[PDB]
Amino acid sequence: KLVLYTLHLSPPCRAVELTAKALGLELEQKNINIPVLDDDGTIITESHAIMIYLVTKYGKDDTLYPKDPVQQARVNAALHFESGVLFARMRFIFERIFFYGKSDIPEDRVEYVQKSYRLLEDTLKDDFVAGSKMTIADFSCISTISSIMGVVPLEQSEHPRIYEWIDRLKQLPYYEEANGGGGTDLGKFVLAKKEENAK
Amino acid sequence: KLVLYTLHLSPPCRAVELTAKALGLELEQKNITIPVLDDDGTIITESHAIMIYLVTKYGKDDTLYPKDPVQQARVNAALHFESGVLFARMRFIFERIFFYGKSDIPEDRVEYVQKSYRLLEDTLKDDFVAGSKMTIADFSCISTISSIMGVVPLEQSEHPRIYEWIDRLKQLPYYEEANGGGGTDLGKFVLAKKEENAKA
Repeated sequence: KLVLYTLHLSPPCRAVELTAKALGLELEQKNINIPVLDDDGTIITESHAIMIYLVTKYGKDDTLYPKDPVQQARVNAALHFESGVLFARMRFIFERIFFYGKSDIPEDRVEYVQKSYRLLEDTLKDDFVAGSKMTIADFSCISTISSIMGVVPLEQSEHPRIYEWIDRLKQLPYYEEANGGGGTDLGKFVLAKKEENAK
Repeated sequence: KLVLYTLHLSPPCRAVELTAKALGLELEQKNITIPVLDDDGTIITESHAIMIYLVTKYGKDDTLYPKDPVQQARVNAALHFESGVLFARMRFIFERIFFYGKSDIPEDRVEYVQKSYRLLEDTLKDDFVAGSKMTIADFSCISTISSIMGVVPLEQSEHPRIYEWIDRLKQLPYYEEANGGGGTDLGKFVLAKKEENAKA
């Protein structure tokens, strides 16, 4: 069976949890002593690689990660947008607060994230980030957005496509448990730590 | 035929060129979010997705991108290492110099890049980034490293594995044309731009 070494506050861990639930898989989650998957002794690391692996090994169809090279290319592109832009820019803010005891968020880092929101809005021409169907790229993207939006405000009037997209994902029965709670809490924890650092 | 809208200075563009050369493919490059591949009407975008697409369509074996889910997972992880860590941290530095007229590189961004160097050194337990065999993840990582190492010094004594891996890649007949020249020139262009910015 599938063991996940994980922290629920962690966005890439939640991206995997979302994936495991969409595949109908049960995850035994373990705290560290991320994410790291133990599939029967075989160790898989890095959230995107894990998600691809899980769909490849355990998907009964390929809707979450297509076999067709062209369709698959669009999901792959979206996965790298998440790692290269969405996650990278959030981490640029969070790390300074979490590990280096800083209390300020530099203005240009807020702006870098605000720009990533506009890029995301632009990609949401269809209902989901890689096209008309929901894929693991949506899981990767929402695990990050649901965390950072509690820190760098994501304006409803300026991002209608993103809120519709979030509302779609919130219609998944497993959304709140696999992702929503943890992402909301990660935002609150960043804000609490930011304030604590200044004391 | 394969058409690539591209800029040779761009790391993700060079990662694709290395891939095309390794597959024995010819590319028609057009000067322009890049690169964009036009494969007989089929439009693929984003370098990692292009690379996987090309190996999938035109690969004669699965060396560059394995069919084995576990091995493929190692390559996938290294690809996202390149996108989320190496490239992103390079961009945090270059954008400031290119678009905002800055001449300094903040100390924390330098260390951020040097930390990515340590992580890469750590992953090179075998000869290549995803193991003992060369893959498109090597092409992705080297396209970025060959550019940033000209700006944020990568010390030999502290990164022997990186210098060994680089020397291995330099043994590829197509390395210098597809990547080496453009990565070195991007680095020099960054330094030149940085100096110019400080001059009133």
